[PDB]
Amino acid sequence: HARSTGSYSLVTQQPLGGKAQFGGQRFGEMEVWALEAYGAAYTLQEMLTV
Amino acid sequence: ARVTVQDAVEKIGNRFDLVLVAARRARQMQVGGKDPLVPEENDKTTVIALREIEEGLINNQILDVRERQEQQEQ
Amino acid sequence: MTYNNVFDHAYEMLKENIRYDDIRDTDDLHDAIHMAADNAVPHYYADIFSVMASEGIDLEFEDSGLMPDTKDVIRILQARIYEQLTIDLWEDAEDLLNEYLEEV
Amino acid sequence: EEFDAIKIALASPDMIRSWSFGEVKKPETINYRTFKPERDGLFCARIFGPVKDYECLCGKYKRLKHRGVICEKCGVEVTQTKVRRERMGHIELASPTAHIWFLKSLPSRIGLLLDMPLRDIERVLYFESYVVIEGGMTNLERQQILTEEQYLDALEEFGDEFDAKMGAEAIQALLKSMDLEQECEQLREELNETNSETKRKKLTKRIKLLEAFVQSGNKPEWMILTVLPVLPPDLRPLVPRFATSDLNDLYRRVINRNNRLKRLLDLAAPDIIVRNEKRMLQEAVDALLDNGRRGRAITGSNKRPLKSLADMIKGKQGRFRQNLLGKRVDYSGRSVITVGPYLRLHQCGLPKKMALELFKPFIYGKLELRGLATTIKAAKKMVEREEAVVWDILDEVIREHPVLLNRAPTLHRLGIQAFEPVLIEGKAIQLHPLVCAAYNADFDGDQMAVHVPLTLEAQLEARALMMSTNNILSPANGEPIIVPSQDVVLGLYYMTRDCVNAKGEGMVLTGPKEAERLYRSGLASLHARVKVRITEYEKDANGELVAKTSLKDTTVGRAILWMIVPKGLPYSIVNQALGKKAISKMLNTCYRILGLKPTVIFADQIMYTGFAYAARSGASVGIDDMVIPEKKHEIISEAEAEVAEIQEQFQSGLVTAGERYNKVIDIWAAANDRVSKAMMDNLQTETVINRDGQEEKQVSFNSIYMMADSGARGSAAQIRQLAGMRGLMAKPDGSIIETPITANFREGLNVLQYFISTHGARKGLADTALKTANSGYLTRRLVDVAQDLVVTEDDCGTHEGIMMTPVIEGGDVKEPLRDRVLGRVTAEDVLKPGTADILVPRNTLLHEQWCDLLEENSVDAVKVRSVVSCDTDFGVCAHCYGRDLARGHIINKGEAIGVIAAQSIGEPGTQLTMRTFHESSIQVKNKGSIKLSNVKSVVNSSGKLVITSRNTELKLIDEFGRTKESYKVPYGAVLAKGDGEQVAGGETVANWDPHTMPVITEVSGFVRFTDMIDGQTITRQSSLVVLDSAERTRPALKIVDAQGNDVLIPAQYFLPGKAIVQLEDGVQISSGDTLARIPDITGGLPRVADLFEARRPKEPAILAEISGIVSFGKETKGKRRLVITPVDGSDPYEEMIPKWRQLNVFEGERVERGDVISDGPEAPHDILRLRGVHAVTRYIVNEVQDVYRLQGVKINDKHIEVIVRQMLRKATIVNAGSSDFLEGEQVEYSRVKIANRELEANGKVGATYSRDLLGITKASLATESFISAASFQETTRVLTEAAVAGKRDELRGLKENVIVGRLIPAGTGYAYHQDRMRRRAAG
Repeated sequence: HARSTGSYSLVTQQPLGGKAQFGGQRFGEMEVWALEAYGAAYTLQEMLTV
Repeated sequence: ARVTVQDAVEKIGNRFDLVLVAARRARQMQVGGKDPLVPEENDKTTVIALREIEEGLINNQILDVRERQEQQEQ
Repeated sequence: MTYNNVFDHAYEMLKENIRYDDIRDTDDLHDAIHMAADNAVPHYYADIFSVMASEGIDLEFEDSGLMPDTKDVIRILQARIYEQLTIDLWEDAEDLLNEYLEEV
Repeated sequence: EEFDAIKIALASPDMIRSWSFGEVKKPETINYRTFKPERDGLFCARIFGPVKDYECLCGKYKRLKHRGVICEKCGVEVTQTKVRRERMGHIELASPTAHIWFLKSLPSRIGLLLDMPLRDIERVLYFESYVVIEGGMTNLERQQILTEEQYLDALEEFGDEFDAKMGAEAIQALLKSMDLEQECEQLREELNETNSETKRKKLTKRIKLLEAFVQSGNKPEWMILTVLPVLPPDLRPLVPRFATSDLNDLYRRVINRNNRLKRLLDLAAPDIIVRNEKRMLQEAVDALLDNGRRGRAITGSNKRPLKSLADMIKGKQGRFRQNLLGKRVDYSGRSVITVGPYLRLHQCGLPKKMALELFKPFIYGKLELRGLATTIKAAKKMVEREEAVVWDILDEVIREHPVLLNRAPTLHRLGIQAFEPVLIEGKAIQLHPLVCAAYNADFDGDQMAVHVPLTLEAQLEARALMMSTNNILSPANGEPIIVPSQDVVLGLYYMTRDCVNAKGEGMVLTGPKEAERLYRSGLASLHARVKVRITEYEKDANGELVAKTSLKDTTVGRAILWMIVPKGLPYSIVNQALGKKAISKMLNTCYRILGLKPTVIFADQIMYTGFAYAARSGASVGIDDMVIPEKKHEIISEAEAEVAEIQEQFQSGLVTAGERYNKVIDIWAAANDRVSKAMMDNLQTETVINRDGQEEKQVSFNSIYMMADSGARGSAAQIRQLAGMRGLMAKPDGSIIETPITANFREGLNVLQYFISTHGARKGLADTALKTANSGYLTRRLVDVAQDLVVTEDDCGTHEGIMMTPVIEGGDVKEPLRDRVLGRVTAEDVLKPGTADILVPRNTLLHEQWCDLLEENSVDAVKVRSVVSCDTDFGVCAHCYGRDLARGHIINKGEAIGVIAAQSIGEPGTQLTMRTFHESSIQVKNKGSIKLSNVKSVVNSSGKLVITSRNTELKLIDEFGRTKESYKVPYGAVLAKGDGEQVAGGETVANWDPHTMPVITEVSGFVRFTDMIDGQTITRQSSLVVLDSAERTRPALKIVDAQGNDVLIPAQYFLPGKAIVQLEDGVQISSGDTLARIPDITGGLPRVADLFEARRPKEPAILAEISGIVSFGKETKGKRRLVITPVDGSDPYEEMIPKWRQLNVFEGERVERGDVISDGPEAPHDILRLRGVHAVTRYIVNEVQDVYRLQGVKINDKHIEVIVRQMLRKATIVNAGSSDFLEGEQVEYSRVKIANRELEANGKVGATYSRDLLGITKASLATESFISAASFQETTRVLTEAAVAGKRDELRGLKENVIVGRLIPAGTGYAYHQDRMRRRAAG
């Protein structure tokens, strides 16, 4: 599954994932810590806002 | 093409400010101010800026001089 | 016996009852706290007076409705220790309810 | 509109009264008039906004062409999200308001301030006719609780000067009149007046809570909740069904109770029914705010409420409730793993079906710029019809773009790596074979995730900071990284294996011409003992190549790989069999010499030649490849005969059960070791085909021996398990079952033997099933304890160093010194190979040249400019960590060292098998003279010198200057070698058992009176025991010198328990005699989470001072045992021990501040307060490293040391401080105040030093801020304490900038954060 500009839901400002082609793993705190450990976190700031 | 930036780690003493230097170079390379000296073989403007940093023709000091001479000519 | 070992055995029996019952809600946690303070009581009289002699306890209490009216001293002391254990197991099981849900 | 600090507290009610609007009185039903709920009902029309682009709330004015008009029916305006901060519903309701911050949270704000017990706080409701407000002629207390009849009597007797209210608003009538500035000073004077157990237990902390509340600057009258705040429906989740497990149930309950209250207050109802309606209104309101309050048990479905009004901030107590939960990130996907071994380390693949919609706006922008698609609809017609132009744009974009790949379980930092995509037919991504084992993900159906970085700086950090060509030397391990397994090592082992009888033997030929000869015909790859041309380059100057040529004896495949080998490398790494360790050390040498780019290119070429020659090599196993040993059945028959004869003598009656058990263990171990040796020496020399010698030992052509000798994954245990016997292995403990199992995979197994095999397999799977919760929960606490770390200093400047003493035991070193030299930077006191000089100017990096310099010197241990000690008073510095990442540069400021350190602890502990399976002399293995250091030597009359001490250390200078032999002798041993006697190794120097620790006497003379009794201390069937402490329970004192002399002219005479001492009374023996011979679930655990919980040992040790003379009285007294003779006598300080181990404090063990281990391991509380910080730190690091070397997984010492530094929080400072009297104070906040006490030069302002152990779990769940340390916490009890205390956060922690979201101070943006330092301060 993959989704670039797919239809979003109003529940906590995130897509659902089911019933259609919506990709993206649920970005948990472990991958937050993996981005926090190594080089920098501009990728985190640009993927948590826009 | 632009695998490792180890030459800038050897030249410039830090590699974390190197990212800010490379972004400040790449935005000026993609908007305007200087023609690309490296031809577009298979790369974009940020990769050309990173290769120009890897060749050793730009750092924080050269970009500070460039920013001051662009703010002076206005 | 001391207050710390009796309290450790108290929330040990409480967490064993939680692992046996699989309790998630706080309103179902409170009844387990009351049943665990009903459990884990000492039958040695010297240990009962050693809980009253150790630290972390006061003579005056907040509620007087749970204080019985009889000539038995051990019933009044057991009610006071039961109220203190319910309060302390609530205060140190509010975190344990989250800890058990975060273990498994 | 910027922001610097975030402070949450209870604001003034005047802003709520200025925002007083709304009509939420009656619960009218939802009508379908204007496609939305109407006025004065469910979802009343007051606080609505436009549900479409531009509208009114009725079908009225305020079109988009006109702005700034006050509405007719409502009071809303044209603009959005600014009126909504003013139009909120603030209606007065339920004057007996809820005080759940005193109910749900454990401290009480309104209760402890007005001197109100918790039972009265729980009994505010169902009340009995008011509380008397104080006045002029009032007699009773202002907070006196009376009944209804007593309040009626007080009302009819008081009369004048009495103003009271009906409900619980009267307390508010006190709090409106509370201008109190007197009672808190009386309470703090009462707290400083007396100090006992009735003030420590829940009075001191609430007194300090009132002290923090009165000094916060906020008014107590701001705590009055006059109105009920109503959230706007536009900001709440909109629902026009409309009520399906949501807020609407309690919403309509509260509005219905409000309607009943207003109706019975307008119709003048009697007091009982309106009292019932007010208590039902309060039961609605407090359940609307915070559920439970230790009552109102949950029924289940919609008849009982589920989501309250404050349940939006936390609906679930797990991991995803409003605290920045896992958001479904767009421009991403999920993909299935395979492998394509035809691209470089920088190149990878990506499916066509995913990548057609990962770059939609890029293709749209290129179609707009090239001038082919003038509109966006034409761009859709070009993309979603798949014309060749968007295929060319897709080929242009995908060729140069970084794409992140990661795993959905990500417990390493190596999981997120950027690569370059390639259009590959199908819809499954491949994973690069030098990446697959780093993710710890086999090809068993695991699923990866694909991410697309979208900015300039994100692509630059993906191409510069996070890929596989810049993550080398494994910072989670500190060991070699990725050399492949089972294919590349197999191919490079087959093509470089020497063998006799080659086709066309002994050819002289150049380098590349062997590939010319091999490809056509008539040449084998084995090619032993042939000298050909080889060109080897060396480097001696500053990166200068030396052109050399040579004639060397080698094979075909080694000389073909020599072209694959780059210019400057040694030759001795080629002549071996080239197994996995040989390729690993070759990669280590080329990474050490040639840099990073040549070793990446050379590892790429190793991958190329391995997966290109694995097809040429050919692996094959079959029915004849498994070699059956010809001597197997004879060994099985003789072992069965030996076991049968020994069990015949067992049932005869000569052997006990445990003796039969140990005999079964070592005899079946000898049996399957004989089977292993039989299959080995029948497996070696099978091939005898040769030339010119006609008999030669040659490596066999079987595959199993080649995969065993390769050493990639094939070990010796699997080798003896396949062709030999399986063995004897039990389920619970992995024990050896006495039933004979002599099966083989070549024959048919028995039913019960395969049943014991599946016992073992199911027990192993039940042991490996623990790895989920062990790894998922520990790393949570390990990262959450290391959140507030901002590295911001490069000039550290410390004086106290750490003595790096290794854990060296035996002749050969187990943990060497070379791993401790690299990384950290030593202090200014290190020495040359010359004697008594200096080596550093105090700023020198340490790697292989300086490692050789610190190896050739004569020193046992050096001091290190390092962590925790004095900390520069500005962040954590940089010389404590040094270089542990892929780059050899110093880790500078602004890098998250602690987040790397937390994930580098139990990386693959995972409890591999059976919870890591959990002499009678002192034999030496190294030569050198033995010099007794810190050993009380007592001259014995037998001619030897016994050891009457417990500490034993020795420095050895034989080949290296560092020591290689310590051999800590237990207390009470007989040393067979004197002080200064040369030993040759392999000889017992101490003729005493290490399991027994007796007490050797110090003085000769007459025996202390310890006369026997029948059955108390003696056992009769010299060998006449006089004292037994373990049987009676000590009644023993210091013995005399000769007859009756005191011991004042140059510490207690001891005897062990349950022993028969051969020395009787009246024997007059000399000094130095030795007394009698009589003196798994813990080690299987990883032992990491229990140290973070600050665990308690079983028995603590005895602490004393320099005056450490000990003595004992009778057996027992009125107090506890062992009333201490030291301490008390010079300084009044007593200790009480109910029961512990036997006392071992004597004259041989010197007792000072920080006493040695006497009765078990002492807790690190007193060890940190009394011994030191670095001693507890090194002890914790050595214990964790001992557990990890028992497991078999090497970890980093710096990471464990940073974790121990994070365990050092929550100290209690000295009482000579400013508002400080045995208070738990932050350690960093205490060491900020060093300069304030130094400039003022007063000991009353600040304390001297403090350090306490107090738990890492408590330090991780209670931090400086309230946003952080709130994931694994309850949000309400933290927010109420933050609102009462009035504590801000200043936006500095890492978790704070994760949850809120700013320029994070870790990484490349910290300088941008320092731009904020250039923005606020002097900007």
